[PDB]
Amino acid sequence: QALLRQHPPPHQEFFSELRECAKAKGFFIDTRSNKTLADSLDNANDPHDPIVNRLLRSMATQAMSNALYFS
RNA sequence: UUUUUUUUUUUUUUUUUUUUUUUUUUCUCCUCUUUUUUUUUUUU
Repeated sequence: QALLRQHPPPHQEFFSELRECAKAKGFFIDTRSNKTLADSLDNANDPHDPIVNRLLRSMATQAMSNALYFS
């Protein structure tokens, strides 16, 4: 008896086009764990432009799952 | 030196009654365009 808040893991398909565009300018990423997701993200820092990080994490933020309550 | 007479303002009053807002039409009718539908997160 309580009420908790979950984020069940995502699946590859919202990542597919993401990976595509990562596979368009340089960056190699992989999808096996939120640890290595976040790591292989935060390193990629395109030198001659600022928008890249914002934009990439924002399409990443169009990918993922939901947060809903349960007893 | 000029007398006498020719009516006037309809009579009547001591009758019972058990309803009720309104009121009566007008037909079927092509909604145009990046999408699956996004979604955690924190500061109110």
